[PDB]
Amino acid sequence: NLTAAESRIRDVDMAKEMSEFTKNNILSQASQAMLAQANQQPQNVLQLLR
Amino acid sequence: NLTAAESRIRDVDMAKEMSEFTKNNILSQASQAMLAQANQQPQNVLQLLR
Amino acid sequence: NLTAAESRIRDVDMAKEMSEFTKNNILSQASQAMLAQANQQPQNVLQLLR
Amino acid sequence: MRGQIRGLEMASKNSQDGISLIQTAEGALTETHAILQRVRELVVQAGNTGTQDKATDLQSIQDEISALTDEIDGISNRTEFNGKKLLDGTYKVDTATPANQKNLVFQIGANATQQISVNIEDMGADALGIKEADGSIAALHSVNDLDVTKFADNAADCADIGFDAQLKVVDEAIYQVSSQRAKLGAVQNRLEHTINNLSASGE
Amino acid sequence: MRGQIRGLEMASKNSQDGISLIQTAEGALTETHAILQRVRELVVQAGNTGTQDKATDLQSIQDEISALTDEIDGISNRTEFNGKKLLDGTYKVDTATPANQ
Amino acid sequence: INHNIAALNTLNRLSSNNSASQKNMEKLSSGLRINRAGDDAAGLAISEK
Amino acid sequence: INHNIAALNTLNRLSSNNSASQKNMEKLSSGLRINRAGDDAAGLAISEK
Amino acid sequence: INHNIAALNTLNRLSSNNSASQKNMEKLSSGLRINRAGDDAAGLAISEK
Repeated sequence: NLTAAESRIRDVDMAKEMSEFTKNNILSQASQAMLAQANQQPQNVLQLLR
Repeated sequence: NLTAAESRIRDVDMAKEMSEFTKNNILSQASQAMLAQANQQPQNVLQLLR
Repeated sequence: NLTAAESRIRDVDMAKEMSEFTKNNILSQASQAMLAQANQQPQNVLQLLR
Repeated sequence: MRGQIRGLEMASKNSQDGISLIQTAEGALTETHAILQRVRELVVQAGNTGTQDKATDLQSIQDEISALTDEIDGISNRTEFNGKKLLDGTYKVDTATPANQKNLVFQIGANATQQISVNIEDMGADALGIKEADGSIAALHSVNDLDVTKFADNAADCADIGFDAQLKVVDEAIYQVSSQRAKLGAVQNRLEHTINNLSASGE
Repeated sequence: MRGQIRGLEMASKNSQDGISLIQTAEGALTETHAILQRVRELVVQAGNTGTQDKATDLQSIQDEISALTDEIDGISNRTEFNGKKLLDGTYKVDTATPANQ
Repeated sequence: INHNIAALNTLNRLSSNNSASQKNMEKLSSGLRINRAGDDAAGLAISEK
Repeated sequence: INHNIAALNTLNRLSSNNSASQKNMEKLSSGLRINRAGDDAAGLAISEK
Repeated sequence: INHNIAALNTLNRLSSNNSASQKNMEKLSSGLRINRAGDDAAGLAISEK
């Protein structure tokens, strides 16, 4: 029972962690994506410039 | 952890650098552009000349 | 034990090597990429030229 | 404004290197824990007198434990981040002379007094303590670790050779290396929340 | 008219810097929240007596919480927009002396 | 507006979500939530004992 | 960030868990916990006698 | 006014912004901010050790 509670503290429910990992990785790829949109804003500033 | 801090010093966050690169490149093309406007000022000086 | 230390010397931890390979390959593709940006600098020099 | 922006990014990097250093120190404290667990186990069985005797078959255990305490001395000495020893008494919390604390002032902000003070100590003598460890007890319960012959003498009622006191002081050592290691995790939380402040305010 | 035009643009920029300052303050309050959540959690389990005892295994939790409160003091002190402390009692709502708001 | 793009927040959400996928990397690849002491000091202080 | 990936921890958890499956390989394939003296010196010192 | 056009500044902003895109070229194509020692000597002096 000590091992049980000790595991409830430290040892992870790796399913939940994996869902958290896939989730956060999507947030990451979404963010890099929004750089791929964000940097594209001043080139249109160059477009009215020319 | 040494590798980590060492990377925080030298190794670049290439996203930020890329945004910096696109940015500065636009400043460059804007500047060449403003040559394309700037040199066009004395030809109108030739226009009142003729 | 001799085989063990001998392997620690010569034989590679292929996981670390693979991460090194993917890494360096990205540095390569990034560099070819920055040729695809770098050579594009004087054509704008031709643009203010015309 | 530029001054505070750039200095605020660099303040972030400062905090981040601080995280790194702390992670190193704490790792040394991890292996410290594992060793002290081994020690505690060796003490429990070595306190299993009646069967664990010959007394030199405690000498052997003693030798092992003494090697482990030598390893605690090792870790406390050789732990270095960029060459800088941490765990040793350089960074005591508070002596009777507070003019010799020598805190771990980290720079955390782009302005004055936006800093964090951190302290750390442990070595072979990291057992129980009041201002110093103690004499016959409370450090050599992490340096000498009795059971050389010195349990077959008496069992529980001597306060310097009894199992209850000895093991209790091992539990103190675990408790306060655990405490020191528990401060610095919270320090890492401080620095993460900080860096979030630094990225926001920076932006 | 020019006076009000230019001063009205500059009034816009004034409001915009005001937005920025507020965003900084509020971010400090974000990390304040996260910390207070941690605190609340530590209190719930620390209120799980019967199993969370030894009482020094609450001392440890106490130490952690005290570190977090020190961080609230930190954030309240070090939060600065262009060097100006905000969260601290400089900007109290209304004292018994409204001459010191 | 050009010399400082306003998607600097994007760098912070990238450097936080990227910073969090990796906390899940260390946390998963050992099975332990208290792999690193900077997740919960209380659980360490108890679990050690 | 690119020239040094932060999943170096992953190499250490691989080189520890991999290093531990094999301690179970030697320890199982002989039946002995003190197959190698570097598991518990005390149990050796007693068990020899 | 004709024999010296006043957009010589334009040549300097071109020869600085052009000069900076290329600092990002060297700095990106190796991943290193201290690719060239003339970015921060301190980070070199520390990072070497």
